[PDB]
Amino acid sequence: APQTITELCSEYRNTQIYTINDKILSYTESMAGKREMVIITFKSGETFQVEVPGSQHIDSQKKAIERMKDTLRITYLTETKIDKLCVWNNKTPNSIAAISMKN
Amino acid sequence: APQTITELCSEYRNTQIYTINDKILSYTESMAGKREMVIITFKSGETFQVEVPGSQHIDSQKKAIERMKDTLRITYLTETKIDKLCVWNNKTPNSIAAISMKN
Amino acid sequence: APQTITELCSEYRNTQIYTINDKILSYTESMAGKREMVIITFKSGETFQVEVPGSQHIDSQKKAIERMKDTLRITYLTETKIDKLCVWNNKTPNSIAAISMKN
Amino acid sequence: APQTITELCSEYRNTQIYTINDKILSYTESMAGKREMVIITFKSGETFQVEVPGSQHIDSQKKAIERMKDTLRITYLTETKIDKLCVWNNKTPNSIAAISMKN
Amino acid sequence: APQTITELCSEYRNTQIYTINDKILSYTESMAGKREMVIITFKSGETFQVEVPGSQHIDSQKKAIERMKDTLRITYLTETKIDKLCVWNNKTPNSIAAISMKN
Ligand SMILES: O=C(NCCCN1CCOCC1)c1cc(O[C@H]2O[C@H](CO)[C@H](O)[C@H](O)[C@H]2O)cc([N+](=O)[O-])c1
Ligand SMILES: O=C(NCCCN1CCOCC1)c1cc(O[C@H]2O[C@H](CO)[C@H](O)[C@H](O)[C@H]2O)cc([N+](=O)[O-])c1
Ligand SMILES: O=C(NCCCN1CCOCC1)c1cc(O[C@H]2O[C@H](CO)[C@H](O)[C@H](O)[C@H]2O)cc([N+](=O)[O-])c1
Ligand SMILES: O=C(NCCCN1CCOCC1)c1cc(O[C@H]2O[C@H](CO)[C@H](O)[C@H](O)[C@H]2O)cc([N+](=O)[O-])c1
Ligand SMILES: O=C(NCCCN1CCOCC1)c1cc(O[C@H]2O[C@H](CO)[C@H](O)[C@H](O)[C@H]2O)cc([N+](=O)[O-])c1
Repeated sequence: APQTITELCSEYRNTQIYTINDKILSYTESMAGKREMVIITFKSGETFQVEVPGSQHIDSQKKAIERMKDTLRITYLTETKIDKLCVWNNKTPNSIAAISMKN
Repeated sequence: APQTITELCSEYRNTQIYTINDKILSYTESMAGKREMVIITFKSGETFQVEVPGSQHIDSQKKAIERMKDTLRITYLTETKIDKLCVWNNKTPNSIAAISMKN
Repeated sequence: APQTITELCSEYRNTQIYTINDKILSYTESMAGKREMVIITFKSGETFQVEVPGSQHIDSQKKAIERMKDTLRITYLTETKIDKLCVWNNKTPNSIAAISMKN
Repeated sequence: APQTITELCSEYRNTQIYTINDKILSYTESMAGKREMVIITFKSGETFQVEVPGSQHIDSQKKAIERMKDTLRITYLTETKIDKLCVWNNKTPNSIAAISMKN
Repeated sequence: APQTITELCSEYRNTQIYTINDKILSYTESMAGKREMVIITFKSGETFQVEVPGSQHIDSQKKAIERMKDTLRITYLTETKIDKLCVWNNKTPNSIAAISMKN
C-alpha cells in the first residue's frame, strides 16, 4: 500500500498534488437534489469539491465519500492546517481524492 | 459543478440566498412522529428549518438531510458564524438547501 | 411546519413544555437488552428519558431517536444550557420529544 | 422505565455497580477479527470491556453497543469523569451494561 | 477476553507491538477507488495504515475498520498521545490491528 499521499496520488490518471499549507477559508455544504456535495475554498483563491456520489464512483467509494465530507467539516471548524490535497483535475471545481494534514 | 453556494442556489426554482454572517441564536430538534426536523433562528428573527424527509426528496438527499442537521448542531454548539443560507421560500419557515461558512 | 418548539409540542397529545434553562447535571446511557436508552437529570431534581425504540414509534422516528441521544450526549459534554424540553408526560420518567437551546 | 443507573442495573442478573467517579486512564480499541472490542482501565485498578457483538445480544443491542464505544472514546479524549458503571461480572474483564457521568 | 492490547495482539499471528508514546505527526485520508484507507506517520519515521476493506476481513471487522479511521482522525486532531499500536507486519506500511492511549 502507498505510504504517502504523493504516492497514492500518482497511482491515478488526471490527478495532481496541491500543497495547501493552510486552513480552509470557507466551507459550503448542499443537500439540494443532485447537488449533494461540499465545496471548500482557500485564501489563495482555490476552490475544491467533494463530488456528488455518481456512476464514476465504485461502491467501496461511497462510505469514503461521506467520510471525506465529514473530515472537511471538522477540519474547517477546528482551523486545522491542511498539508496537501490530491485532486482530480478533469473536473471543475477540481475534485478531492485525498487529503493530508501534519503537525 | 457549481463553485459557490450562490451559483448552486440559482440552479433551483423557488430559492433565495440569505446573507447571515452570524452565529445561530437558537437550535430546536424534534423526534416526534411526522415532525422529525431541526429549526434554527438568528438574532434577526429569521427562522429556518431542515424539512422532515418526504415525498419531495429523492434517495440521494436522505443522507444529505441527516448531514445537514449534524452540521447545524455542531455549528450551533461551537458558535461558528454562518455566511449564507440557500433556502426554499415556498416553505414556512424557509427550508435549507445549502449553507456556507467562512473564517 | 411549526416555528418554535412550543408550537411543535402543542400538536401532540400527552405533551408539555419543561423550561429548563440549565446544563445537564447527569447523563446515563444503557446498552442493556430492552433498556437501550438514555436518561438525563437536572439540578432541579427533574429526570427525563429518551425511550427504548418500540411499537409506539413509526419508521421515520428511528434515526431521530438516535439523533436525539447523540444530541444529549454532546450537550452534556459541552455543558450547553438546554432552554426547553417538549416531553411526553404519560411515561416515567417523562420522555423527550423535542429540545431547544438558546445562545 | 428506570430512573437511575442503579435501578436499571438491578434489573439484570450478574451485575454490579462500580462507583468510579474518575476519568478513564486508558482506552484500547481493536478491529482484529473476533476481537472487535473496547477496553478501558481506571487509576483505582479496574479494567472493563465493551464485548465483541454476539448472539448474547438482541437486535436493539447492536446499535447500543456501537453507541457505547462512541461514548467511551469521547469521554476518554475529554477526560470526562465517569460516575457509575453497571457492569456484568460473569465476564472477564467485566462487561459494560451502562455508564453514568455527573457534573 | 484480553485485558490489555499486548495480550490481545499476541493472540494473532504476524502481529507486533509498537510502543509509540507520541501524538500523530501526519494524517492522510483517501476516497480514491481501491485506496479507501488512512495513513498515519510519527515523528520517529514510523508509518502505519488502516487497510482498504477486502476479502481478508470478516463482516464484524467492516464496522471496526470505519471506527478505527474515526479514532485516528480525532486522535490526530486533538494531538492525543498514542500509547501502543498492534500491527500486522506482513503488510507495508504495517497495518493497524489495535490501538491504545493513556492520559
Ligand atoms: O485511474 C484510475 N484508476 C487507475 C488505477 C489506480 N489504482 C486502482 C487499483 O488500485 C490501486 C490504485 C481511476 C480513475 C477514476 O477517475 C474518475 O472518477 C473519479 C472519482 O473517483 C473522478 O470523478 C475523476 O474525475 C474521474 O475521471 C476513478 C477510479 N475509480 O473510482 O475506480 C479509478
Ligand atoms: O428546482 C428543482 N429543480 C431544478 C434543477 C436543479 N438541478 C441541479 C442538478 O441537475 C439537476 C437539476 C428542484 C426542486 C425541488 O423542490 C422541492 O423539494 C425541496 C427539497 O428537495 C424543497 O422541499 C422545496 O420546497 C420543494 O419545492 C426538488 C428537486 N429535487 O429534489 O430533485 C429539484
Ligand atoms: O409522534 C407520533 N406520531 C405519529 C403521527 C404523528 N402526527 C403528525 C405530526 O403532528 C401530530 C401527529 C405519535 C406519538 C404518540 O405518542 C406515543 O408515542 C410516543 C413516541 O412516538 C411516546 O412514547 C408517547 O408516550 C406515546 O403515548 C401517539 C400517536 N398516536 O396516537 O397517533 C402518535
Ligand atoms: O441484556 C439482557 N437483556 C434482555 C432482557 C432484558 N430484560 C427485559 C425486561 O426488562 C428488564 C430486562 C440480558 C442479558 C443477559 O446477560 C448476558 O448477555 C449480556 C449482554 O447483553 C452480557 O454478555 C452477560 O454477560 C450475559 O450473561 C442475559 C439475559 N438472559 O439470560 O435472559 C438477558
Ligand atoms: O489466519 C487467521 N486466522 C486463522 C486462525 C484460525 N485458528 C488458528 C489456530 O487456532 C485454531 C483456528 C487470521 C489472519 C489474519 O491476518 C490477515 O488479515 C488481517 C486483517 O484481518 C491483515 O490484513 C493481515 O495482514 C492478513 O494476514 C487476520 C485474522 N483476523 O483478524 O481474524 C485472522
